[PDB]
Amino acid sequence: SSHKTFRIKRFLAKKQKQNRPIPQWIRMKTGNKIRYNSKRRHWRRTKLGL
Amino acid sequence: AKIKARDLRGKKKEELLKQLDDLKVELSQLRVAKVTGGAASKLSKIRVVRKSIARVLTVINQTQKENLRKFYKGKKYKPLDLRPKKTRAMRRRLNKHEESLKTKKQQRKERLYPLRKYAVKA
Amino acid sequence: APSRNGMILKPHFHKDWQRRVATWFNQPARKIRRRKARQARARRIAPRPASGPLRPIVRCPTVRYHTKVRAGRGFSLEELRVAGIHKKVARTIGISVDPRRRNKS
Amino acid sequence: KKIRTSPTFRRPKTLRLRRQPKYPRKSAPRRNKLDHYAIIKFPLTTESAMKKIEDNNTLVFIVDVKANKHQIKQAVKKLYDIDVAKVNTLIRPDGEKKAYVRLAPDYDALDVANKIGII
Amino acid sequence: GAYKYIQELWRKKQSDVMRFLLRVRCWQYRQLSALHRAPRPTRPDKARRLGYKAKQGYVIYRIRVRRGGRKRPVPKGATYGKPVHHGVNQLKFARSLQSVAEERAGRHCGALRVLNSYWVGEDSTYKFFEVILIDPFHKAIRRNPDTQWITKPVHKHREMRGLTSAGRKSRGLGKGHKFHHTIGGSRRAAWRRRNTLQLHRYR
Amino acid sequence: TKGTSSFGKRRNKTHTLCRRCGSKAYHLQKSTCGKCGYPAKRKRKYNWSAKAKRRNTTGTGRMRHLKIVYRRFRHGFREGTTPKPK
RNA sequence: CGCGACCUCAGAUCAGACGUGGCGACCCGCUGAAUUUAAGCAUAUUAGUCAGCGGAGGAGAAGAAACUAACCAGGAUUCCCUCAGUAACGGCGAGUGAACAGGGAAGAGCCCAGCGCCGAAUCCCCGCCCCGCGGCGGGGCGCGGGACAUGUGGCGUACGGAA
Ligand SMILES: [Mg+2]
Ligand SMILES: [Mg+2]
Ligand SMILES: [Mg+2]
Ligand SMILES: [Mg+2]
Ligand SMILES: [Mg+2]
Ligand SMILES: [Mg+2]
Ligand SMILES: [Mg+2]
Ligand SMILES: [Mg+2]
Ligand SMILES: [Mg+2]
Ligand SMILES: [Mg+2]
Ligand SMILES: [Mg+2]
Ligand SMILES: [Mg+2]
Ligand SMILES: [Mg+2]
Ligand SMILES: [Mg+2]
Ligand SMILES: [Mg+2]
Ligand SMILES: [Zn+2]
Repeated sequence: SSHKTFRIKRFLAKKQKQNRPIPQWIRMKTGNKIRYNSKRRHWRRTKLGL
Repeated sequence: AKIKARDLRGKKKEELLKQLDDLKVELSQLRVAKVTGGAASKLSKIRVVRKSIARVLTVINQTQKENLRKFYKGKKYKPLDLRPKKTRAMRRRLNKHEESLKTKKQQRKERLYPLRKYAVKA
Repeated sequence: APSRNGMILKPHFHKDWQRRVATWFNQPARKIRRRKARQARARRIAPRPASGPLRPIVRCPTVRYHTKVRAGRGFSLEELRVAGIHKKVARTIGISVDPRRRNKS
Repeated sequence: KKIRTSPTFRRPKTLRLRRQPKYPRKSAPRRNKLDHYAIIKFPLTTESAMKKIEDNNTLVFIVDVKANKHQIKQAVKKLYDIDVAKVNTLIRPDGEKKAYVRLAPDYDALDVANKIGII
Repeated sequence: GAYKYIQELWRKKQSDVMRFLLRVRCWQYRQLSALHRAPRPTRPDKARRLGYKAKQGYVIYRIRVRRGGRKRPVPKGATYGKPVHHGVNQLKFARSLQSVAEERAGRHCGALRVLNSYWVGEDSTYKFFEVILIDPFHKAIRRNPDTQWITKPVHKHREMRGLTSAGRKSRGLGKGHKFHHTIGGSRRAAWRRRNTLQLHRYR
Repeated sequence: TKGTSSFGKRRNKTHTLCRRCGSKAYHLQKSTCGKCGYPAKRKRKYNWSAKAKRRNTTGTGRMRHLKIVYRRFRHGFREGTTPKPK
């Protein structure tokens, strides 16, 4: 909204850093059962009703 | 190459600060090498430098808190960091003497009429 | 709807009794715990009798029973005075003392 | 020989003492966990940041978010012994602070970038 | 001693001297706040019989509680349901006003511990009680073996759990053929033993 | 016009992120939470929502003090002792 | 035209301490309905129940008779069985509903005020010496302070007590 506060901008920065795919070196682990992220958030589907 | 703890137990405080400052310089140089890429031989030493900083600060904190409790050991009012912290009610218990304080009447009862040792059927 | 010659029953199951069912699966373990506490008490008082102090001769009230002889709460103070034992010495010896009991006989 | 001048009765200014404590509440003062090394994390090797350094006599640094412009100025002056014209800060949408440290024109920016390692 | 003379002097409340004293003290206590610390007991014989020992650490408060029953906290009329409960005016709060005074004193000072309380006066609109309060942490109580049961954490908020003499009378507990509730721990425990079904293993 | 044209003019917010429970419940007009009751000194909980209780009981978060309380209990609450060095 | 004592009430970032809140399965003090049943329903019932509020503990509460009984009398409290679905309550309708005694588990007794006798003989804090000082304790040295006669401590509490 270009008039953010520090708490809202810090929350959105953590959401940006969470919206990040799984690196390829995860899948070569031994006890891995994780295929994809299943939390890939898009800016149209989940709209963060803060 | 290793910065252990036994060799840091007996050092002077200003030399510990100088070694800490040298480790901070090396930590900043390894961060610059991480951003500029460098090599994996420089990427792997940042953990060793961070744990060495942790060991130096740990030994400094050990020595200063044992010096402070040696200073306040003997006084009646010691600081709250030096006071023992078990739990809330266990700090709010008695004095280990107040639990053993008996009245004069109860001491007279326990003195004049003690619990006797006995057996039957003989 | 009662039908064809039964008892005119009154079951007391109209409250929320299933929340307050007291199941008794604890009780053999409770017998084990009482046995262990009794053996620990008997090992604690090592020359003393394991049951406890001496209980007096006591006859039942309420003319239904009227002939049975029980164990009492304690020996009375007139009994201790005739027997010659002080009431604060009898408790140390192992004699049950209660100050409430009368002695009309 | 004393009369109430004003009809109101205000509470009289009584003497009150100061904190002269018998024991300190904490044994040691808290150490500075905002040191000059810990306040400056790393510089940027962005081509835009290097164009900024080569053109506008600045240095780009990534700083902890709890820092002042005076803290970044004295931090750069303490670490690399270089004087600072000004410190110009923003906060990225990643949580970190970005500091454009405009240097004094008597010292070069490309030379001190070669000293700190970036090129 | 003088305490028996003071005892029957506080008994003879209907005489002119004690009516004058109750009038003056009732005025003086009504013209103060709702809860205030008294520095010395107005009624020392009753304070001593309830447990006030004039030493360091035993504190007393004086407290005003409004007089009358309890009106049901509902809207205008509006007790929805069967006509048993629609009356809101003439219903009585089951716990005593002296225990309400102890309750408010302990609520204002949860750090102190309520011992007991007594009566110092009444108006048409207020009652006046004096509540004995004890320090858990003062050394004169803490080192005294007679009164160091108070310092134990079992006796926290007797004014709330109904363990004092004013709240104990409202519980309906006692020995004999006239109570028959609280014949276990309390009314709750009696109700629980009388309405739990004992389904055994072998039945 | 009570449907889509009424959803269209929804601009300003009523609840924001609280600062004791961190959920979007802090009402901007009443200055209260309604999930924990922030201007009240006590935590809002009720016994008609056992599910909302077990959303945040004590076994939910980090327990960063209570787990070392449990460990110091099973160790014996000893203080200032050191094991025998080599 | 004030000073010095007492009493009531203030101000302190005064020296030293306590409480706030959480969990809440068990416990205590309150408050407290309506579904349902009565083949309707209104007392009753659900029900001192759900919901609501406060309070702790490892258990809580109760507890050593202003008791039960009417007998050749028993003797704190708590819990199990039985009394007993009984006495009793109830549009005596639906339904509700104990207790004594008895058999067990456990068993533990006591302290105050008052009445009085002892020169306040009592208690709290600060300075110094000795002990370990990581649930700040013991002895002594202080016309060092304070609380306290508007009553602290010892004897002593209904089983009697004191000289
Ligand atoms: Mg959209
Ligand atoms: Mg037995
Ligand atoms: Mg009805
Ligand atoms: Mg009790
Ligand atoms: Mg009454
Ligand atoms: Mg609480
Ligand atoms: Mg019906
Ligand atoms: Mg029907
Ligand atoms: Mg409830
Ligand atoms: Mg208890
Ligand atoms: Mg009694
Ligand atoms: Mg009985
Ligand atoms: Mg009933
Ligand atoms: Mg006396
Ligand atoms: Mg005495
Ligand atoms: Zn909240």
